[PDB]
Amino acid sequence: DSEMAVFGAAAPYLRKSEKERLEAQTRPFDLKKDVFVPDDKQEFVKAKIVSREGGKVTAETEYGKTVTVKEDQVMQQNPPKFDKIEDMAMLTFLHEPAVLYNLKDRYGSWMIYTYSGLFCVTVNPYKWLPVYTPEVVAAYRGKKRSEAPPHIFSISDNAYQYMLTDRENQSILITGESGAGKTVNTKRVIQYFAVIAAIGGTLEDQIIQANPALEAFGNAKTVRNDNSSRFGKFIRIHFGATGKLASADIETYLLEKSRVIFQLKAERDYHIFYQILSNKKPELLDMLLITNNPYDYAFISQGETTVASIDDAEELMATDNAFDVLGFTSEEKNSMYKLTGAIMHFGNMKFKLKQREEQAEPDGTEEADKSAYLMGLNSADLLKGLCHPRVKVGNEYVTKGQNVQQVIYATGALAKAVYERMFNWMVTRINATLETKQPRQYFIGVLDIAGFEIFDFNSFEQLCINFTNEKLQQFFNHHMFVLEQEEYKKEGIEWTFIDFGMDLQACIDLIEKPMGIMSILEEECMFPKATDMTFKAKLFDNHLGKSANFQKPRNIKGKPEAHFSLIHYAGIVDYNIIGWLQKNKDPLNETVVGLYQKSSLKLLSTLFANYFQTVSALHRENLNKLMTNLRSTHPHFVRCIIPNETKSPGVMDNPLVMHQLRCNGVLEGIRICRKGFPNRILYGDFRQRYRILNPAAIPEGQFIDSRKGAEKLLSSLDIDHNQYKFGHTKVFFKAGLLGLLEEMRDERLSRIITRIQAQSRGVLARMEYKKLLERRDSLLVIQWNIRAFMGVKNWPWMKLYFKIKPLLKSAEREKEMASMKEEFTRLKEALEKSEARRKELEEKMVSLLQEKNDLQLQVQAEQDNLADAEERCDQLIKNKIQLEAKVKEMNERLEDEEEM
Amino acid sequence: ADAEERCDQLIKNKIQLEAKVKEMNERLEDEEEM
Ligand SMILES: Nc1ncnc2c1ncn2[C@@H]1O[C@H](COP(=O)(O)OP(=O)(O)O)[C@@H](O)[C@H]1O
Ligand SMILES: CC(C)n1c(=O)cc(N[C@@H](C)c2ccccc2)[nH]c1=O
Ligand SMILES: [Mg+2]
Repeated sequence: DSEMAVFGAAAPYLRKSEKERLEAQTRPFDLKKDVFVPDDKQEFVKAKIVSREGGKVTAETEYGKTVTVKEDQVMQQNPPKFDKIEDMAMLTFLHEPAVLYNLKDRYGSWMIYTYSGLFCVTVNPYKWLPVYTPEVVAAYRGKKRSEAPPHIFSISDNAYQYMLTDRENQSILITGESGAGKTVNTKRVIQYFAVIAAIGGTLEDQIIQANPALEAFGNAKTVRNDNSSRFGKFIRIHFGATGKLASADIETYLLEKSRVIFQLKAERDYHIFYQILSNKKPELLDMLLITNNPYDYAFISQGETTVASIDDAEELMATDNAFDVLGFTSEEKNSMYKLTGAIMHFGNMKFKLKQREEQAEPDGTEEADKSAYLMGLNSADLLKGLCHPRVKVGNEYVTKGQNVQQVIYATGALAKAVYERMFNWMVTRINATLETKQPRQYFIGVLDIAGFEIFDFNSFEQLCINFTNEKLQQFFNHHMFVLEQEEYKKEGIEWTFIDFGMDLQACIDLIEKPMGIMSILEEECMFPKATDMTFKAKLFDNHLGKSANFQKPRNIKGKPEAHFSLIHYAGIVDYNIIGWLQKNKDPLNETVVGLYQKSSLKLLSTLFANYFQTVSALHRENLNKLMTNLRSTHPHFVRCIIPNETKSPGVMDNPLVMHQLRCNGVLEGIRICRKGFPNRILYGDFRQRYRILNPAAIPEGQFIDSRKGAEKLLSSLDIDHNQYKFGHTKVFFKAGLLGLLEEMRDERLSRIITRIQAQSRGVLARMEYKKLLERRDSLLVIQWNIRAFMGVKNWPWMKLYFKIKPLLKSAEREKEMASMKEEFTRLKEALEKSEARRKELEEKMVSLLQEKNDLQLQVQAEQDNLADAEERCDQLIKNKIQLEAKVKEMNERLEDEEEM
Repeated sequence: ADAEERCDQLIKNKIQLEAKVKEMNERLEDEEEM
């Protein structure tokens, strides 16, 4: 149409044309004959029925195959009007393939976005499509979901509208497999709010750049994606009462610290490493005094280090610019690159065993003094601390000699813990900017907390990342199917609860519970005598045959040294248990970190200042905070779908996408959006809002009950009486009635308020153009006085005029009166405003401080109970390991005595 | 809730572990008698 031109050149990638709709109507089609049939290489395919054979069907396919099909495996083609629809809820015949071919015909035309009722499903284009042009964002401004073509920008507008209407916090929950676009879609949602506030900036830019700067440290090319991030992130975007952008808050859950020193074949270390090595800037290369060739540094160099798709010279330029805009000082940016460099050098330190003491001494002293020079330690006390760490025994410290293998492992642990703390500090500095100190009333939380991933080799953070997403999809299950459906029964609607069966809470409890995998790894890593093999024994014993998601591995590809596999929501992920306990505890040589605390490098001290609380437990508590923070928000979900393994753009593999829609439970979200009631409004808020539909049903001044008035008004609309229901405090609408009431409200308002707006445009234009007339008048007296000014200074008499009048009485008295009135007016206003503010604000402050101390006492009660539980568990687990050893020897002794 | 369930499962496991050592030390004494 004429209006779609606002979408510009992106329009062919957003909406099937009207000429295509008429063309579709020209298509030979028959509701009685056009059906889908299932197949191997394509999950579903278009076909035409040729015969009906009782409880059997035969049909022939678009690509010429013929197959016998059963009724439950055959399902209607929707008529050409409905094919490729914008919103899958509007489908006439609802089934999995109509979802697939709505996707495949849209994505076949590079229309990537579709809704599945209330929310969006996105199938990934590896091509950079124009659907994200910043002038396409403006086309979503206020364009409600029933009018707009599907896009992520529609969800962002919907969240901003529900924010302003319900006066409640919102959220946008971007989800999917790895490589689907969660990081880019997050960057687009943030771009949405940034450019929306940009037409109506420091925070606006900072929220966008807060992604790539954290990416370059956070992210590494993996086998599954060239730009897969390795840390969970939760953002809150805070808006003021006037709806403008106010603040933002970046919370990050766990960096994949293990990657810093170890990469499998075909995967990189974190991008910051190679982009500093592969460098356009020699100064970065020599200030680290690192070699330009990546290969000689053992820890980063293993795996694969050059990639088909990344201009690391520019990705370094990009990370540099991201810290420039985020306002990290040059000394901070350089120090964190120095720390990355030192973690590179730290693997190059060579240690040799003494001929008789089995103690590590450095032969490769050049690498150790290079490292110490960067971290601001000394070569000798660094080497002495590493080889001879100090441990406390009573009040005095004792010195222990380290093995060459265990000093290598300790240097790895120092590299990891310096990297991970440097990342969390960088986040804390981002959260220390990103604050324009403006008063806050609403926030919209955008989440990208992991891609699901399978590599051939998965480790501690591949458990963390897959689990952390797992919880976000179970949050989808709970919000759409539990929280939404319970509300209907609570309101007393004649509604029957339907079980969608989509539940995975057993597998989150499998990880999260005090008997889960992460609970085991935290209870085990306290014992200094624990080892990965017994961790494997206890881990298998606690879950095998006790969890539906825990199963023994097959190890068909060999490698059965120590494996387990966990069926996270989107499929298999196999895990390698090797090294996990050291990774969970992350024990640092206390002399070496005490020397770090003592460093000349202000960052390294700040990182280590103020060095039971394992990495598992800290991550866990952050993610539990996440869900508690998120339940106080109104969520919209975004399902990002990967189309194909091989990065082939525009190609769309049906088995991978359909399996993703299966694991994301999107078809159920269609069912519940069509069958259920997508929108409810409080009786007071709606009666007042849309009474405009029939003011004779709700006269002003006269007493009206909101429930009884709502009953009369809706009976007066003459709409199908089955499309609404009455609750105790909320009105209930179907999606057909909601949309019809929404549009009738918009039109009734349009007829009244456009007249009112015409008057408002009248006053706005009149008053502003009057101001332009006043500023014209001031311009006129300016140019007149400038003409007077030239006329005066070229006039020879000016010598009297200029000098005498400052001396004369007018400058003595008129200026005095001007200052007197200025001071008295400012006196009056400043006095009243400051007294008002203080009197109100002191009583508010004391009320909040009292509530702060009450909750503080609550925290004190918590810390008391947790300390009791800690001492109880510590004594129970220490006595278990002692007695368990005693029973092992008792049994072996009795076996010996029976053998006698 | 985490700390209480942790203590509760440690006590239950200790109960079963006590039953284990009860049977073991009994059988060791029986072997010493025989
Ligand atoms: N809608 C899209 N448009 C353009 N490129 C995309 C889109 N979705 C994914 N990609 C590409 O796929 C890769 C992964 O995107 P990303 O947002 O990082 O997802 P993930 O974080 O799951 O890897 C990137 O190279 C990105 O450019
Ligand atoms: C309970 C929940 C699903 N819900 C609703 O059911 C309706 C909401 N808002 C109504 C008031 C609205 C309609 C149209 C534009 C803005 C707001 N919000 C909501 O959050
Ligand atoms: Mg990502």
